[PDB]
Amino acid sequence: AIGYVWNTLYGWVDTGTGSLAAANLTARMQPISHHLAHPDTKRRFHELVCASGQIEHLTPIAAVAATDADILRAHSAAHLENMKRVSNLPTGGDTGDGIAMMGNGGLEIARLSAGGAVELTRRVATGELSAGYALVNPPGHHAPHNAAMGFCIFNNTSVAAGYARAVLGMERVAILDWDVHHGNGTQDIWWNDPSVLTISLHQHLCFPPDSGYSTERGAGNGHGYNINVPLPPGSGNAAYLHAMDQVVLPALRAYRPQLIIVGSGFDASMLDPLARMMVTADGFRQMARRTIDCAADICDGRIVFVQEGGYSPHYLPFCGLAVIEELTGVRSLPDPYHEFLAGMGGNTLLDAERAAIEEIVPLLADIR
Amino acid sequence: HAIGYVWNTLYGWVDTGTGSLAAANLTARMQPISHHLAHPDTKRRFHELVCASGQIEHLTPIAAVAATDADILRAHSAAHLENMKRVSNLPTGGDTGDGIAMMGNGGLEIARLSAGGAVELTRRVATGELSAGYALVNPPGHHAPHNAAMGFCIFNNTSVAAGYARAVLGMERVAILDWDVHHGNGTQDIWWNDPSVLTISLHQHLCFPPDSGYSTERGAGNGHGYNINVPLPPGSGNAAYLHAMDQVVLPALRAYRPQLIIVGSGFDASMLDPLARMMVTADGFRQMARRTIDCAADICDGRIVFVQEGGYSPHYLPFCGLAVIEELTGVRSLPDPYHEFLAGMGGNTLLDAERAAIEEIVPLLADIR
Amino acid sequence: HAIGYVWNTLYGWVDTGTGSLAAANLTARMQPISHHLAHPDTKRRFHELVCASGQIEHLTPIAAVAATDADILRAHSAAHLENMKRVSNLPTGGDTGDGIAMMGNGGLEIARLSAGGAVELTRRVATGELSAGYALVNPPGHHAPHNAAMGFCIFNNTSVAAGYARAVLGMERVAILDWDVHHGNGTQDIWWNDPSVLTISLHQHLCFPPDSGYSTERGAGNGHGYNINVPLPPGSGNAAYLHAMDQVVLPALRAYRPQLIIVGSGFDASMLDPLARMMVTADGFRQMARRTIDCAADICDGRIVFVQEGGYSPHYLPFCGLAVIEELTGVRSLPDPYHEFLAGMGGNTLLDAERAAIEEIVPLLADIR
Amino acid sequence: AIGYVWNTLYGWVDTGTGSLAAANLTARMQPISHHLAHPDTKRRFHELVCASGQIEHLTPIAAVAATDADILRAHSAAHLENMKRVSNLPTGGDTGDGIAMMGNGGLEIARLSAGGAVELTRRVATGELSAGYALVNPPGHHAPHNAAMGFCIFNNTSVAAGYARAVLGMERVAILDWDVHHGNGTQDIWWNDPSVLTISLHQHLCFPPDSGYSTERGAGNGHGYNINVPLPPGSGNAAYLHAMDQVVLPALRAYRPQLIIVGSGFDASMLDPLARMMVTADGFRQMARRTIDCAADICDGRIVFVQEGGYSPHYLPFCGLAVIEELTGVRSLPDPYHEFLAGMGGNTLLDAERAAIEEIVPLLADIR
Ligand SMILES: O=C(CCCCCCC(O)(O)C(F)(F)F)Nc1ccccc1
Ligand SMILES: O=C(CCCCCCC(O)(O)C(F)(F)F)Nc1ccccc1
Ligand SMILES: O=C(CCCCCCC(O)(O)C(F)(F)F)Nc1ccccc1
Ligand SMILES: O=C(CCCCCCC(O)(O)C(F)(F)F)Nc1ccccc1
Ligand SMILES: [K+]
Ligand SMILES: [K+]
Ligand SMILES: [K+]
Ligand SMILES: [K+]
Ligand SMILES: [K+]
Ligand SMILES: [K+]
Ligand SMILES: [K+]
Ligand SMILES: [K+]
Ligand SMILES: [Zn+2]
Ligand SMILES: [Zn+2]
Ligand SMILES: [Zn+2]
Ligand SMILES: [Zn+2]
Repeated sequence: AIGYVWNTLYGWVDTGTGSLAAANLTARMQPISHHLAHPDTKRRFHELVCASGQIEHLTPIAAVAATDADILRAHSAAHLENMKRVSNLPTGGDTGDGIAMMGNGGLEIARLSAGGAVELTRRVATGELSAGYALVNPPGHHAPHNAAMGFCIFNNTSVAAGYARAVLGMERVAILDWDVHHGNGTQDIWWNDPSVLTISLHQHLCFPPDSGYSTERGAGNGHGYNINVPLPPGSGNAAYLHAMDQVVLPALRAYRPQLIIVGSGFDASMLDPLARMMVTADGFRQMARRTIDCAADICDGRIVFVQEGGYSPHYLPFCGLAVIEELTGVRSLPDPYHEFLAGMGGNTLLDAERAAIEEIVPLLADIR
Repeated sequence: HAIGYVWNTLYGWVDTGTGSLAAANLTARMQPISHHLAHPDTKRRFHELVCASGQIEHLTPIAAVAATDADILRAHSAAHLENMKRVSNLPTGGDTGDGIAMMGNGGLEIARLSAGGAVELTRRVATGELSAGYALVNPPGHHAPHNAAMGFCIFNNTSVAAGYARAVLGMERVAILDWDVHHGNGTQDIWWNDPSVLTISLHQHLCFPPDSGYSTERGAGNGHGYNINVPLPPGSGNAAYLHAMDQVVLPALRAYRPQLIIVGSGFDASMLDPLARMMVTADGFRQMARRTIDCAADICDGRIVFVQEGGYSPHYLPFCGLAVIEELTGVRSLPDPYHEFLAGMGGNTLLDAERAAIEEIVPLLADIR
Repeated sequence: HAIGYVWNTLYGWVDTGTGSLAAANLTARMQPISHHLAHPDTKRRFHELVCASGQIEHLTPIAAVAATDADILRAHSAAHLENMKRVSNLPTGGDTGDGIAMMGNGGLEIARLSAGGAVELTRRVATGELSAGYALVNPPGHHAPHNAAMGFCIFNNTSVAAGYARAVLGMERVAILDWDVHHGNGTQDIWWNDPSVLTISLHQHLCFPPDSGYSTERGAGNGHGYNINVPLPPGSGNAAYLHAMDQVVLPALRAYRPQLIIVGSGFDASMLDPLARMMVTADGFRQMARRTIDCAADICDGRIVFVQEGGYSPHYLPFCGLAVIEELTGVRSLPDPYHEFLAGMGGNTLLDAERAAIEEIVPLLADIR
Repeated sequence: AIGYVWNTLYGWVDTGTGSLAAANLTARMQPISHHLAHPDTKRRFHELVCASGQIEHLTPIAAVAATDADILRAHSAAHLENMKRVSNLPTGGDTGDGIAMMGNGGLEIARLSAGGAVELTRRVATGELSAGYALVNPPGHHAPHNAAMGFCIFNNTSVAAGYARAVLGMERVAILDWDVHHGNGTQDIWWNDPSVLTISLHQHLCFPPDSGYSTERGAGNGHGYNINVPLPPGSGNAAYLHAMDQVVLPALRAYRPQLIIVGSGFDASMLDPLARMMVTADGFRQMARRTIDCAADICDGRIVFVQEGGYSPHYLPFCGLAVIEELTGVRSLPDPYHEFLAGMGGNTLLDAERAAIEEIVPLLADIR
């Protein structure tokens, strides 16, 4: 039984009238209808899940708002209180860093996003469901313990892992983040903690600018339980699948988590504006198949996918649908971009890609 | 014969936000939307049609020049100007006063260019360099009274232009004719006590503002008799508007003998506008413009300046505006492609209630000395 | 008490092209635009508000089932059905007949789901599984006559539903009440000779179609007297619409004693609609729905099915639709955030011309046997 | 004196309701407001030229519709007649290959696009202007002699080169195409002809799928007078500037054209969805500066830029503005994305990038 979370308000996140930062007349950044992170991209994924007929093979799960207690398992009280404050401003406002704003009442949506991840986690962990996909928005993985960053208000996968640890009593949880940007927030939250293995595959130095190096390995008892796999621009299906086979799956098998949470972004796709990677829907399909099969082998199938980034309203729906189909086992729609993208490359493992991945292999032995 | 035309790229860059009218609001469940009712694309589509139709070849482009503080202070209070500076300097922009309409960051630059476009065109018509013109400005003006912003308006563009004509050009009498479908309350307020600017507003009765635009609002002191409101009922169309022109507006202008006529030219009385219930077609606006231009020829050596006010149909407004431009250039080269569709809907018969609304104003003409 | 609700994702995927009303056309200088007047976002925003408001929790979701050829042929000719198959099979889609409205490629799938959503809801209300419901379908129906598509409509959804109630459920009398602001010419045509479906249309006089909807259009043969048009003047608001309900519509339904009432529920009579000139507010639609639901309770065991027709304000339509949903669920949990803004504009006084238009229809009630 | 062409109708090109191909319900490709190639991207470039104040330093040049005779210098009569036919269809239609459609009356815009390139070429070549930028749409470089392809109806730069050859009597013209996709159309048109040197820098096998190899060198008298520089995905400023210095500028100096036409796309930008390259506005600035200075040295400054592709409505305006500023010499606006993008990389010449460029150096000796 496969759970699926969508909430209407995920599609109502107010991203403003700028492109990335706000529109700014002095800088001559003209207003635009769709910010890069506009919610339509993820809503189109949801609408494809429905229109394709996948929804008939899924068990819809209503999001339940994350409580203050839920949020405080991942974040500081000061951060939570600041998000309450900003959300109460009549226009919304600056969430801290001056780039990403939050719209008025936006905390309601941020709680439903974290809460959708928690609710799905609860149902999968207790055995009500075998697995699922939480198509949440706003995203999570850049928000560290004490701040919002990178379009993220709360770290949804960390709120879910915190819940699995504290409420469900799991001793080991893994978060695998294949969003193309470094999961700095998740890395920060669990830095000193070996009970949550944090893995991030990402384009090297894409975002944030100063993080995601292979030398960032945790601290204290957590040393060895953070794994970064920075990959070069232009990496495609061959690099990603080699990273899965050489690093990710062996790390999960070594760690023996009781639950795998996937921070599932699709911004590594061939058509994404916010990175330079070459993954196709078939690549994401294979990544999901491998991870689901790994869960079947090591943690009784307990795997929860939670939406992170992705910025192609054209193509992201088909990348997401491929993952859904691997969960349901019903493979009923082709990728209509397949012919167009398959000739572009990414399907050969380049020497620089291989080398980037091999850098991480000696770190596997420190996962006890 | 030389017809001025003002468009500035930044008129198309006004940031109207992500709400419909007020801001988006999650608790109220007002979902964000790409195009606010007042989004600048409507007016930009008008500009683009002026160009694509070939009308631009018959126009003399006139660059907007930013309105100075001194220009603005002829229509507005120092406190209002300072408040607009303050709001424009806020990092996200903010509330211009009424709680509904926001102004984006640095937006004062565009407000100055909008008012300044009206001033520049007025200057160049009044000297005789140009015979007439159209200033396709944004943001609009006619709701902003002396001491505030209101109704999407930051500065009262036509009043800044009239103030310039009075103080800098020394004209003794100026008329502002406002056929935007909403009451020109701002213009009325600014010149309330002043007989040297005749203010006329045709509008849908109580459309916006809610408490405003009655025929009993006639000015005060020396200005008593030099404000004329013509409130019309919902559903009024070409017949009503042309009867109002013939019975009230043109006689008022002839009685007053302005040295310059400024037209607050909105197209929100159109048959397809969401923000009013009127039935005017492009041919109606054409006839309104022709009548007014011919009146200017008769009484003030042709000195007429059109200044864009409202209008909210991105589909149809361009053709209403193009009709007015064609009356200025005398080059009538494109049909209204909506003509057949709209002509059958009505508005072309003068209804008794429409006639009566207009006749209410006729006895006030005698007080225009 | 169980209230059915139909939404299908594909209702939001109807491809309305890149024109405003007709296609974009370069020679005519009709610039392309992102949102056609009839773009599906308007109705999708209604659905999203039903969900976000929490109304969805009080509704029983009912899946659309594609209308079969047999379902469609109860309302339409075989030639019409075959033509829609043909057009839907063209690689880009194409002209559905009138030259204005296009249908996108594969669009027949959505037309079948739209009609089928109405049928499914009708079936489940008529059995007593549900007490009532709202089918938020798209594309709309009421302009499509027996032999053609027209006015954005491919199949006449409410007539497909009525045909099902008559032929499959064996109901002897069905009523279709159409308060979309445009004349239900299609529905009128289909049931013209047939007294077993009472067809009532309230509409702005001659809004669309242009030659249609007069009070003299009363049916023919055995159907004479079982079509009722109530043309209303531009500018009519809540007072007119509620007077029409009380003087004409409700008495007609009580005289006829239908076994099921189907409401063609458009919201294009709203105060903010671009495609008509009426002044109805969400509170007006609320009162219209309440009256009709209470009438159904009195005369046909509550069997009432609402089926979405038109409406073109993405800003305001959601709140008009939500008011109707709240009358069905009895859960009144969200204000209309436009109430203050619109309440001052008028429409709340019954004008003499509005009263007279309605009184024209009262003598026709006696012919409903 | 710097010429600048914009025509309102360049912004009115009807790209439909699909993403790339048409919307298609059976494939579950949901309609969308903005096709990848929607004209707003280029219109935003024009509006920035105006709002930045660059327009005050430019001489606006009205487009003049390309005549049949103009078009026939680059294309077959059958192609021209087919475009007339498709343009006359009530909805427009299929321009030949089934992917890119042309809207009704669209031939008018295609003539104004080619004609804008011709008119600017005429004024620069005759000495009325020193240089200029024709911000045209639809684009040109994929249209070969006998067909439309890749959003291109007519090959604008080839129509302009044909005019320079036949009407102005220039013996040698060069077309340098730095659009990220291979200029297959331009390559095809001048394949057998040494009097037009055709150079294309591009992402290897991005589009079209089967072309742009270094082995495509022309034929007959034209052998040696087509130069392809395929570059790997992820190439940025360092690779592009190395290609300019090692291949492009030496090729131009060897050839001694009497006019340089630049097919100026910005789809190699860091934020483009339709390629995987890493060029920033400063990169395009340096490319333009180098090419303009080369023209000053070898052909009395006669250089004409003609817009090709580019698909970031956010960033393309700033890339285009950088080129305009190099033409006017007035450098009055910062790139507001500079900090955000500068940390992402592309500024180091990688071994695979260097090698790709060095593959072309031995071909320079065959340019006589
Ligand atoms: O703002 C940014 C880039 C933001 C990119 C966010 C990606 C978010 C995400 O997809 O991973 C996800 F979280 F949505 F998943 N950088 C700056 C800003 C200022 C100065 C330097 C760099
Ligand atoms: O906000 C509005 C409606 C605003 C309509 C502005 C029309 C502007 C204009 O076209 O005339 C022009 F100025 F642009 F020209 N009403 C309220 C708000 C609160 C309470 C009651 C009514
Ligand atoms: O095309 C139109 C107007 C179309 C308006 C359709 C309204 C559709 C609807 O809301 O009722 C509903 F069906 F969607 F519900 N008129 C012409 C065209 C040619 C000649 C004269 C008039
Ligand atoms: O349609 C495409 C990709 C089109 C990309 C066009 C780029 C155009 C351009 O920017 O260079 C410029 F010309 F605009 F400049 N490929 C297919 C389609 C079907 C099957 C395989 C591949
Ligand atoms: K850890
Ligand atoms: K990651
Ligand atoms: K006055
Ligand atoms: K007015
Ligand atoms: K009947
Ligand atoms: K009706
Ligand atoms: K050649
Ligand atoms: K190229
Ligand atoms: Zn990301
Ligand atoms: Zn107005
Ligand atoms: Zn309607
Ligand atoms: Zn390109």
